[PDB]
Amino acid sequence: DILDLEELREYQRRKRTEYEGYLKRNRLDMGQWIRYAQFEIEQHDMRRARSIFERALLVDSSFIPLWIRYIDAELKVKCINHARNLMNRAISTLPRVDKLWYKYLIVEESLNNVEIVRSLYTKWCSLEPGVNAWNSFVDFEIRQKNWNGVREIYSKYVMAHPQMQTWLKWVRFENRHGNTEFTRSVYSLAIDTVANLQNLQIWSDMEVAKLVNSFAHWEAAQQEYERSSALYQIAIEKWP
Amino acid sequence: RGGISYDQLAKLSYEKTLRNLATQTQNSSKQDKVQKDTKTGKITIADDDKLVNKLAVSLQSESKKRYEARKRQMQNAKTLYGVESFINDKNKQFNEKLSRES
Amino acid sequence: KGGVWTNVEDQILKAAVQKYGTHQWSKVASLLQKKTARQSELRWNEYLNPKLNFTEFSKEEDAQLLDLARELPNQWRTIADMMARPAQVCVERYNRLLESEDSEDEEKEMLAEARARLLNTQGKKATRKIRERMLEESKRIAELQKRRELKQAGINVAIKKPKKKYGTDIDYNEDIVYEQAPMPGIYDTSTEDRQIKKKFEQFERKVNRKGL
Amino acid sequence: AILTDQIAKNVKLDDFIPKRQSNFELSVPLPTKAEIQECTARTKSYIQRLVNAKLANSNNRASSRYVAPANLLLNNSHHIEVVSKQMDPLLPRFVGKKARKVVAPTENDEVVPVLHMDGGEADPNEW
Amino acid sequence: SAFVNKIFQPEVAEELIVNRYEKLLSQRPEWHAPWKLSRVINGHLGWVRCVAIDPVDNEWFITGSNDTTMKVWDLATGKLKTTLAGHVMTVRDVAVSDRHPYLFSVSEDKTVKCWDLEKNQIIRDYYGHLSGVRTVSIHPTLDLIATAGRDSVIKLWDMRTRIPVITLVGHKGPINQVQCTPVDPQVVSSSTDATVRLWDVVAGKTMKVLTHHKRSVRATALHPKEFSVASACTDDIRSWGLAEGSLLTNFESEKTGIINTLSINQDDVLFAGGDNGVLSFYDYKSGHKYQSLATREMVGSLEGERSVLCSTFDKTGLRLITGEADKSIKIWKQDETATKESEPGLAWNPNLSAKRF
Amino acid sequence: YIGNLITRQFEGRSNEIVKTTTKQRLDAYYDLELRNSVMDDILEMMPESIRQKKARTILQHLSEAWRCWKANIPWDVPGMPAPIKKIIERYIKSKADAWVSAAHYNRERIKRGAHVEKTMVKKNLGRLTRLWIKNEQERQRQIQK
Amino acid sequence: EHPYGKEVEVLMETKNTQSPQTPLVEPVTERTKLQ
Amino acid sequence: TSHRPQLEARSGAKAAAYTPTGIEHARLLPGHTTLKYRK
Amino acid sequence: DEINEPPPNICEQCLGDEANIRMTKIPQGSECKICTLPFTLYHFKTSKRSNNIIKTLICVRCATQRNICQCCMLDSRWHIPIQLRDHLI
Ligand SMILES: [Zn+2]
Ligand SMILES: [Zn+2]
Repeated sequence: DILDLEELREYQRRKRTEYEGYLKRNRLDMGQWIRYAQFEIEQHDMRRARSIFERALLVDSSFIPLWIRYIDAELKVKCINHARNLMNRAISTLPRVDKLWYKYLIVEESLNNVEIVRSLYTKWCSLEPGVNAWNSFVDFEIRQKNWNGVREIYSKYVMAHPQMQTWLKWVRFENRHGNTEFTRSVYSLAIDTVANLQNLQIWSDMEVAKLVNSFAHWEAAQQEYERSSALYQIAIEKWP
Repeated sequence: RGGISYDQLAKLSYEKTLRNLATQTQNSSKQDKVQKDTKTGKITIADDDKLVNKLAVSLQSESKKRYEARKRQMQNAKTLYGVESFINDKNKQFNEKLSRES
Repeated sequence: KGGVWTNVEDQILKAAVQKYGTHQWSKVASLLQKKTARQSELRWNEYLNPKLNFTEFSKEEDAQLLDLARELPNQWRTIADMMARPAQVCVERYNRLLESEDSEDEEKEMLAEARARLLNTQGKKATRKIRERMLEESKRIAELQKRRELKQAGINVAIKKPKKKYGTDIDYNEDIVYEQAPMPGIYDTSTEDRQIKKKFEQFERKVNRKGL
Repeated sequence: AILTDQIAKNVKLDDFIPKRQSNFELSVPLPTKAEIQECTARTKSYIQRLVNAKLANSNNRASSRYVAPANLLLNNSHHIEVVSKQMDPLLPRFVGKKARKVVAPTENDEVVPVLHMDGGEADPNEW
Repeated sequence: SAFVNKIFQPEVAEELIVNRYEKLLSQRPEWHAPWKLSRVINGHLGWVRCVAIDPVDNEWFITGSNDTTMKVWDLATGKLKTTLAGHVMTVRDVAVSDRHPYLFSVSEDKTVKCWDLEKNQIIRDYYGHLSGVRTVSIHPTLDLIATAGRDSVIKLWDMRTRIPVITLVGHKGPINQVQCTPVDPQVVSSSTDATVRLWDVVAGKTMKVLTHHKRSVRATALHPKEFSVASACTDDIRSWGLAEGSLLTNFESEKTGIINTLSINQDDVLFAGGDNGVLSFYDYKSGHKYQSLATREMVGSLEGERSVLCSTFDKTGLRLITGEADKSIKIWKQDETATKESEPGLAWNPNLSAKRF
Repeated sequence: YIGNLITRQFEGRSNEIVKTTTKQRLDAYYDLELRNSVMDDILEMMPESIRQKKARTILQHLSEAWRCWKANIPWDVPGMPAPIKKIIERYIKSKADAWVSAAHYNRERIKRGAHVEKTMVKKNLGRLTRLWIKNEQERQRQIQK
Repeated sequence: EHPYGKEVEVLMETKNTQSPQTPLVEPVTERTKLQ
Repeated sequence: TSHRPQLEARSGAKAAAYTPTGIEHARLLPGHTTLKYRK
Repeated sequence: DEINEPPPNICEQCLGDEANIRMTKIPQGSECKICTLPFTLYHFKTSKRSNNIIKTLICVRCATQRNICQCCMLDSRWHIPIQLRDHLI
């Protein structure tokens, strides 16, 4: 084992000559890059350890385990502002990749920075990424109890994914809380938009039947059978 | 059946870390800013010294658990199979790969 | 001189094909003393192949065989492919089916030689690289303990650097090698830079004293 | 909403969306004849100055066949004539010129957003 | 409608998924007449890898191939004029000059050669590519050529002095296709790093990097009018507006899989030859796939042989010469006496499920 | 000549020596371009998640298919994905067209006596004996069918 | 008999119909010479 | 080992930063110094 | 860029007191002291009858990155050495 600093200085030269030799022959082999970048973290020289990950990103910046390991290397040494810059370059280079967005979130979740995940989610849901992002963004506000904020999301979420399983998710939100004045307002908005946008042909016959039935069976539980009954006539006439 | 795509597995591992973060807040309950520079465009965020240690220790501990789970999986992988003749560990490792293909 | 096959040589040949493959028969005969690469190929393709068909004769098989030997008279390599069977077995049963109408002392040393040759896979270049790497570390271990024993006497002698092979050879210990600094970030890593430098300088102070 | 801009500034939604989808008759004009000539005469003058650099620097004597002073310094405090030295035809011209090899750093000031679309992603074990 | 803007009150009123979708149904694509096979030419000993047309007077086309030889075919009768040997590996791209009687051809043997078509001999060879060269493009009105290949660089060659004048260094993979336009950006390139670059050849740097494709951008094609390029990855074809680098339109290429070639017509017909043999014709200004054909290989060949490798239109634009892997050259005629009625093509039906638009 | 000799003394030789193709290294450069074309077409048929490991294993089926072709052994991998088996057979036939046509071309040179290398006479003998048996084995199956 | 369905002309070409020295582009000779 | 397939080709990015040598090749000697233009 | 190159960074006190200075340009003169890579050697004399040739020792890129002159390698403003400059800041 290493005794003094001069034996350490000769130990570090032998490994760094070795690893830089295999990376000179193989620019590729991302696993070889990380094992030499992990070596420099063990030597407690983070200036070198940042450099190998930066050099490895110049070879293959689309390799996701390389991004996560360099982010985790900045987090394990408590360099939080080095990680914020790094995850910012992660999501600005590869905005499609879901892992890089969830990595930004659960670190700022871990720091209880609720205004930074909210600013992050507003940007991420502006690029129209998919239903996994929005559903984790409506689950974020339920944690924060922001009931007025999560109602603003479903206003935008039905405009990004116009389909009944996003509209019926919003009425499963409102009927979970029992607010009757808010639920039929969503129900009135959902059935008018099918009528307003009839010519676009984006809701199928089986798909509009889920909206009419879930409207009617809710009105049956609200003891107003005459509204349950009349909407069946307008829907059959509106769609014969 | 199928494998899990990298969008779902990112979501599921996101939810597991939220549940684990929720129980850390539950256990911390039971046991008891942004300033932008004028000179530069650089931005400064006030943080507690806790929850940065707690994130770093958690990332280290998860790395320990996954390392030892794979290490124990290494132990089982070289102690289970002994039927086919081999030459080294890498032979049995490659012929486990051919058994996985069947 | 034409030998018969012992069960020892039978097992060496099966393990040889398992490693070398079916087309390298001079590789197989190298393990197998007293036997020819032709003889090794002939046995595996007539006897030892587990794909071959050494079993009982259903009455479909006997009717098919007497059909084929009547339609293709005396063409046994053809018939054995139509029957998907070995050929002299197919003759042996056709000989029998018509008779229905009636009115270690040395070997283990070869096996010890075969057991070692199958389990040594490297060649000249890899075994030599192993030897040079073990001898290089042995020279390294020698020079370090030299320096420690001189340090026992108090007289300090530094480790010599490796000699440059070519002109622009890089001392990787000397400098940050190809310093690709990270892109300038907005979140202001200023307190973090101070704490790593203090922690890295603290780490270098620990190595001089306690020795890692 | 304390830092609304400073997350992923280089990527916008407008880069994803097509432009002919709003009107199929959007006019992308061809370059005008006065515009190709301003670009040709700039390109041809730049490349002819490059070919003359390669031919003059070659040691072949038969390459002049096929082919800036008084600059200001110190905020024009000193007018300085720039002249050339008459080279010895036997000494090697370009004394600092060797065949040496250089690795080059990459200048990365801005990140290029890799603008794919989202996600038809279901797949069995067929591949 | 106005209901969406008064209730779901937007900040842009275009960036909704509905307001984009209703404008696609509000517009109809131009009708184009369908295409049919007219002549099959069997002359090569290997695959046909590249086809170039005579840019002046339109008499002949030339097909470099996998049997290392370029053959010159008459366009009208289909007969064989001459054979140009002189590469030792497969000819990958062929370009004929309009201002010159010069024929430029690259191959996988690292060679870029010029050909005096008044003499049919190799003159003026070029040197410097580290690996095999894949494409040629002759600059209009500058006397350059642009070659690129597996070296991830674009060498801009002076014709007369044979000098690698400008090397454009930006890519990360082998370059599949290169184009030359008369104004900035004067070189358009596509490589296997899923990028399309727009080059400023005087500075030697990229004006705009187009990172929109997912996989290797195998083929681009310049529009003869309206100043745009269309690039084809392994399923998505995207038309690009040069001088801004703007994504003009996103085509309806679904399950096309590996497009081996593109060619754009004067009449806004975009061809997309795929490796699966399925060749499809699109409306250029809209993106509507209005015809999808499949080819027949030969009397006997493999099922992989049904693949279009290279394609061009002639100068009139009414003919489509495609070279395929079955050692054949197929000429595709857009049939006359078809109307908007009785030959509508495929129906214009955009969807929300595909996020293409 | 001496001007290149003296400038090589004062400056050293250039590091950018790009070797042209030659008769010496035509079979080697043919394979480097054939392996890149197969590695491209398979990596584009892949849906996702393919790395330098998975691209490395698939190119060995290309080599195994060419050895089965020369042996006239049917190359059938159980569990092979049918688009990828379609790609490899497309290029094995592509290499086979060059392999056979070079055997016809060099045979005509040996009869004329027109400067064939001593190695190539042994190589052309080795190519025709595979073509003769492959024509022989095919003639055996046409009688059998 | 022949594939592709009789609208398609299939032709197999194994010999050149031009001389190799025939110029593929005719040379521009403006002034008439009598030498 | 020691006999390997290429994972990638030698890029022209590396030769672009090198300093030139200016050695005189026989095939870069001046020849066909006049271009022919089409009518 | 070999045909587009910056003008040389030289001090005022290197040039001295005279108005017009005849400077000699050699396009690939010596190699840099710092980067060991060739550059355009400028050299000149203060007066016509001087006896000391003042050469540019470093290239313009090494002179820009340090913000020093090419001849005496002092800082362009403040005219101090680099080691004293980085100690005052
Ligand atoms: Zn310098
Ligand atoms: Zn000075």
